[PDB]
Amino acid sequence: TAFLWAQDRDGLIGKDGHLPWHLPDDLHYFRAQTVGKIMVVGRRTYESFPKRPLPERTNVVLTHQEDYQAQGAVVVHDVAAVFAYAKQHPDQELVIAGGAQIFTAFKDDVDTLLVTRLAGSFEGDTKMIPLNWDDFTKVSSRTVEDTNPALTHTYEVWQKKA
Ligand SMILES: NC(=O)C1=CN([C@@H]2O[C@H](COP(=O)(O)OP(=O)(O)OC[C@H]3O[C@@H](n4cnc5c(N)ncnc54)[C@H](OP(=O)(O)O)[C@@H]3O)[C@@H](O)[C@H]2O)C=CC1
Repeated sequence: TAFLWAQDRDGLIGKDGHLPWHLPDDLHYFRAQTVGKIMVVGRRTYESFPKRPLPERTNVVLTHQEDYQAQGAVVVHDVAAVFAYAKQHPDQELVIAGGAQIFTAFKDDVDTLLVTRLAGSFEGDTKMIPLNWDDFTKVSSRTVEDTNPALTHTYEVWQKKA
């Protein structure tokens, strides 16, 4: 149960759809890590995603709609439901990409955290959700910088104690 998403100084993530910043290093590493695994995505995501479903990977959709049909990915509407699936898949890992409400649900049921804090300060209508930082301990931290001062990101890891 790990979360993977991009954000700015304001903690942003998207602009009424998704990350509007061109982060090639994020995508490349994103797919390089989500290879042969399972990624959970929100409703607005599957519809507001540029790569739906993601190639060479296992996609997972999370929408309230009961009659929702997501071809190529797994469909569910409850937090407990999808959890049963993840259990049935002991050969894969859980990776949350979006949306904001999705991270919230697992926010409590989460174990690992992976965030990319950009350097530039952007403004939108979608910010990250609160998390129990105390209950989570930083596993790793790497500050990556590019030619552009705004293209500088920081990769941080977090794992719940015990
Ligand atoms: N930087 C990034 O990687 C990403 C950034 N973003 C940004 O964040 C914004 C929000 O994410 P987006 O993908 O659009 O949002 P989603 O609608 O996909 O995710 C949140 C919504 O999913 C539904 N949902 C969440 N948890 C559950 C649950 N346990 N059971 C059932 N339904 C659930 C709810 O639907 P509702 O309440 O609609 O009924 C909730 O409002 C995007 O518009 C974009 O700007 C989005 C994706 C990735």
